[PDB]
Amino acid sequence: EDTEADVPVTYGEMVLNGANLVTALVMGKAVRSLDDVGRHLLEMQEEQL
Amino acid sequence: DGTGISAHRQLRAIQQLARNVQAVLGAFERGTADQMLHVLLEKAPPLAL
Amino acid sequence: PPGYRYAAAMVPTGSLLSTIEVASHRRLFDFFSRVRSDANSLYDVEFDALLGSYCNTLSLVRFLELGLSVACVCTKFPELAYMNEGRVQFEV
Repeated sequence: EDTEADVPVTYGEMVLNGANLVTALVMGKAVRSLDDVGRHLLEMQEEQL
Repeated sequence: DGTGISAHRQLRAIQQLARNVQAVLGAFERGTADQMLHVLLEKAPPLAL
Repeated sequence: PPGYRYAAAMVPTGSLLSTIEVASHRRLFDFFSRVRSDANSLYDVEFDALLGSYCNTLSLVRFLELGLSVACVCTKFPELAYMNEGRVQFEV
């Protein structure tokens, strides 16, 4: 049917920099999305979901 | 308590209800389409007869 | 399970005011190590990870989302537990 297909170009991505890097050096346990997992728990602490 | 654990532990129990109530409310429209087939099968005779 | 975490000691909590021979009393400590000028295991870094939060989604399906609701005549009573014997007459 078709000979062309749009395929994404950017290949990653994971960034250990930020507050995630502190948990790696200090705690030895590190969640990949902890930059914003700790964010959403604070608004889920507030009003109905 | 007044701690942050107490505000967090409610969400483990409150969202436990919200996942659990949807099962029971979701069960009933299944039970409509369930009990409709069991009556229609007892109404319906096969083709060749 | 590593010992005292080296990245924590890189930014100290509060400074000590007394330097004493440490190896005199050991058993007032919990975990202890003697480091000759720079030891070999001081540069160890290990960690673990949790990757992803994946859940099911309960398919909330109304009965009118289905089209077997053609073959039904659905009217709801506010009270059916008070009815004993209902019936409908048919005339042809």
